[PDB]
Amino acid sequence: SAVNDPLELLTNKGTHEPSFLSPIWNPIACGVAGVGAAIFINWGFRKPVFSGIQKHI
Amino acid sequence: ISGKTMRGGPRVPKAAPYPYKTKKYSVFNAIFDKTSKRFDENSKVICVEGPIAAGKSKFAKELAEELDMEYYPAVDLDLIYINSYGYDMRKLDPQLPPSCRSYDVRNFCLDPSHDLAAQFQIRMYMLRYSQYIDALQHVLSTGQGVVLERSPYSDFVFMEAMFRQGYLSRGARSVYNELRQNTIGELLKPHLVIYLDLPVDAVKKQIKARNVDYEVQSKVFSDAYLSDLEQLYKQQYLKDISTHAELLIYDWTAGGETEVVVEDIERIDFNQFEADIHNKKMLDWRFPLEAEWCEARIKYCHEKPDLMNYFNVPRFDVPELVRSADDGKVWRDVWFNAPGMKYRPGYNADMGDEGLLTKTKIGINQGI
Ligand SMILES: Nc1nc2c(ncn2[C@H]2C[C@H](O)[C@@H](COP(=O)(O)OP(=O)(O)OP(=O)(O)O)O2)c(=O)[nH]1
Repeated sequence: SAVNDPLELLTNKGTHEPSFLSPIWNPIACGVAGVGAAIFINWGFRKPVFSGIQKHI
Repeated sequence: ISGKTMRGGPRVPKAAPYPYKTKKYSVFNAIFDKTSKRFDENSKVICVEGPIAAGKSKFAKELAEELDMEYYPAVDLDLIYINSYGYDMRKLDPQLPPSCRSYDVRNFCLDPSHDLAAQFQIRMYMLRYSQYIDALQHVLSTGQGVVLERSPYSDFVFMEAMFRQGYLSRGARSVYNELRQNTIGELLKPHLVIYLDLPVDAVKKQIKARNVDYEVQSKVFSDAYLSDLEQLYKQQYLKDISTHAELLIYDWTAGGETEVVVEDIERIDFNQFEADIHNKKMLDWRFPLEAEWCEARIKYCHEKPDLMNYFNVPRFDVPELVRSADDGKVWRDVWFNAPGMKYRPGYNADMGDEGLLTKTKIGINQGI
C-alpha cells in the first residue's frame, strides 16, 4: 500500500499465527509456580521437599 | 483445693477435656469452646521448691495422686540431647568441636568451671520456661491443676549460686538478667508454693545417702554453695513469690508426712483474695471476663512460639556464649545430619517412618 492509513494498522487481517507457547505458557508457568511454592513450603517447615504430593497436585 | 480422702473419691471434671496437644486454639476455636466452664477448686498451679537433696519428686507424685492433679517432673538436659526418635546426641561429641560439645549436669558436677556452664544454666531456664507454659496449657485447656518440682521463677537462685562460687562471669549474670527481664513477665505466677526446708548439713547427708556417682566426688556441693542457695531461696525467691503465691514452710529434716500438709493446704481459703480486685495475691489469675480467659488461653496454647522467640536477645560482648562461625558450621553439619534430626520430627524416613508421600500434618507447638 502507498498510503499510511491508520484504520488498517489496527484491523486484524488474520495472517498472524500464534506461537506454540502462546496458548500454553501461562498454565504451565503457574503450575510450575504452584509446585515450586509447595516445595518452598515443605523446605521452610523442614519437611522432605516431595512429602505430601497432594499439596503439589 | 479438696483432697481425695475428704471427698471420698476422685474428682469429676466440669466439662470435657480439650485435646490441647492435638488441636490448636485460635479465636475461631475460642468462639465455640469456652474455657471458664471447666474450672473448680482443684485448678491451681503448685510449685514444690526446696534444696537439691530434699525429696520433691516423691512428694510431688504423692501430692498429685492425692489432690488429683498431674505431676510435671523436673527438667534435665536429656530433653535436648535425646531427640524424639530416642537417639542420644552425646555420641556426636568427637565429631563436634570442643567449644560446642555436650554439657549435661554430670559435666557440671565434675567440671563446674567450664565455659559452657554459663550456657548450661540458660539452657536450664529454657527448659523451665518451656515446661511452665506446658503446665499452663494443662490448666487453661483441661481444668486440671498442675504441680511442678521446679519453676522458672526460682531458677535465678542457681544462677547467683554459681556466680558466688565463681563459676560465672559478670557478663553471664548480665545476659541471664536480660533474658529474665525479657521473659519472666509473660507467664502467670503460681497459686501456691511449698518450700521443703532443710539445713545445710542434712542436704549433704542426703547427697551422700543417694550415692549418685557424679554427686559424690564433686567439689561443687561444698559448705558455701548449698548455704548460698538455701539463704538465697528464703531471702530472694520466697520474698518475691510471697506477694502473689501462698508460701508454706515445712520442716523437712525428718522423713516428712503427707497428710499434715494436705490438711494445711485444705484449710487455706482461696476465695478471700478475689474479694479485693486490686489485691497483690492471685492478681495474675484474676480474669473478670470470659474474653480475658480465652485471651489467656490463646496466649499459651497458640502464642507459645512468640514466648519462645522472646529468647532472641543479642549480646555478643561475652566470649563464652558466642559460638564461632566455623564451629557453628561444623556443628550444623554434624547435628542436622544426625539420624534423628535430618528433618522435622515425624517426617524422617531414615528412622522408620512410612506414608510420607501423603502426609501433610505438621503438629502443634513442635520444635523444628
Ligand atoms: N547448675 C545447675 N544445677 C542445677 C540446676 N537445677 C538443678 N541442678 C542440679 C544441682 C543438683 O546436683 C541437682 C538438684 O537435684 P534436684 O533438685 O533435681 O532434686 P533431687 O532429684 O536430688 O531430689 P528430688 O527429686 O527433689 O527428690 O541438680 C540448675 O538450674 N543449675
